[PDB]
Amino acid sequence: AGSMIRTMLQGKLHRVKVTHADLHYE
Amino acid sequence: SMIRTMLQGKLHRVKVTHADLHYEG
Amino acid sequence: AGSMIRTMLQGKLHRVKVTHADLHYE
Amino acid sequence: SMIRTMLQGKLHRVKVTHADLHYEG
Amino acid sequence: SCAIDQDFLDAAGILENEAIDIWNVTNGKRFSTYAIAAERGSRIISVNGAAAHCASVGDIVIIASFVTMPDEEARTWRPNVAYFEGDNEMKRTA
Amino acid sequence: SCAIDQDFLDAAGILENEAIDIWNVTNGKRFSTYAIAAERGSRIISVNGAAAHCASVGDIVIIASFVTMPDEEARTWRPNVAYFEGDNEMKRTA
Amino acid sequence: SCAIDQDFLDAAGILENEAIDIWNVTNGKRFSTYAIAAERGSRIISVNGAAAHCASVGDIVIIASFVTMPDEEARTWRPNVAYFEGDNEMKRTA
Amino acid sequence: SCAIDQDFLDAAGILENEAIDIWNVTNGKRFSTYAIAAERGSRIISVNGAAAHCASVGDIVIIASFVTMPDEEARTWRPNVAYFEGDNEMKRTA
Repeated sequence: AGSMIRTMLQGKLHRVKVTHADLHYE
Repeated sequence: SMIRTMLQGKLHRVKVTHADLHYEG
Repeated sequence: AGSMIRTMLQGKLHRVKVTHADLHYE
Repeated sequence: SMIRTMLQGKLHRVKVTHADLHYEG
Repeated sequence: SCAIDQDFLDAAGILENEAIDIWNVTNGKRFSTYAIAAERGSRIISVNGAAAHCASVGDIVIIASFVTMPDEEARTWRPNVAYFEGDNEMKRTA
Repeated sequence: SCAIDQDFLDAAGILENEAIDIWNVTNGKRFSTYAIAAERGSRIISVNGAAAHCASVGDIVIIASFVTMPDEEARTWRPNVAYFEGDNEMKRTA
Repeated sequence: SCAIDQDFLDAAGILENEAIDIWNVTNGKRFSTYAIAAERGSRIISVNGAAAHCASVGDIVIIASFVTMPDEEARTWRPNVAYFEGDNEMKRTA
Repeated sequence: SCAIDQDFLDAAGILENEAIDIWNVTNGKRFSTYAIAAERGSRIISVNGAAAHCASVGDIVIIASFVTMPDEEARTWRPNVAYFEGDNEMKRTA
């Protein structure tokens, strides 16, 4: 009841490489 | 007790019709 | 229980003028 | 039911001692 | 703010006074504001006050809102997406 | 951090130490900080620390706070808006 | 939006339609979007729409999701981390 | 990330893996990352990976974390503030 709520790192992909970029994605 | 932030909704590729710098509202 | 939670404008100061700027505030 | 976002804490005017672009952690 | 045709707000489940993210496909700018209702059927997307610095008339944008909920519900959550082309013509899915 | 006349905080329902967004109408800069109370009746808007890089004396700004609430409460929610002119003279309406 | 191999989403505990932060190690750009599931085993990281202005094919990025929880749970919380090398080859440790 | 002397984390109530905002007083840059513990007594502030693009050794920064709570509690909430000068020497208040 009225607990103070933290924002915490849930998870991460560390140093993944971008494979595709699509400006016109629908 | 783990709360997620999720996409509620989106308007995909709408065009800006008007720009009002001096808006009062 | 498991209610979907919105982020809503609580309030705003509309077109107030900055009166002071202090880079070195302590 | 109105939930506020509040400053929890701050480190005021600390100096950066190190910069590591290639950090693996 | 950003004023949006109430028909578009209805389709995307976005509320008047709700926090929204605007991602500008034309100029790459990304900013956060809140939604205002424009007249139903007007097909208006109006960038008001400071936001006028981040978008120009004719810019193509994506407008998104986010909600929080427990992990158990988040696993099956389904966003409300409206698709547009031409002069803010909403594609048949609503 | 941003020091704000306590009368202005009262009118907008903004609390001391609350997260705030500042949208600079003059230069288009957008940043997030927290509210500090200035003396009641001072009409102070003071941009302190790193935020002094984003606003200057005379700049016109919007200062907004956001709260979270369930969808039903959100659908009838009325934000607390204070309108300003001249010497940071506050009014209830535009 | 960012399409991510479902195997990668599984390893990091990231859900489809979850808000994500992308931190571009190559060009220093930082932006917030949401996760889309790509085919399991595709090893896809696709930056779609306006986000294509912030990242290019070959850029090294960190993709992070954040959750909220009470302080006591936060103090013993262990984030789900996946480490990558080469052809988006995933490992449990650095 | 940002690695921070555990003594500093203790004083400010900032947790390992907590979301933090970094506001750069030197160059005006503002970004969001998460906190890592550095060795107790080291007085280290290390900007790691993509964040290295936003701060240089010697830059003066403010590091902040934010929490949510109901309005009733927020009205009396008291942030944890640590003050520094010279080579990350914490001023007597802890």
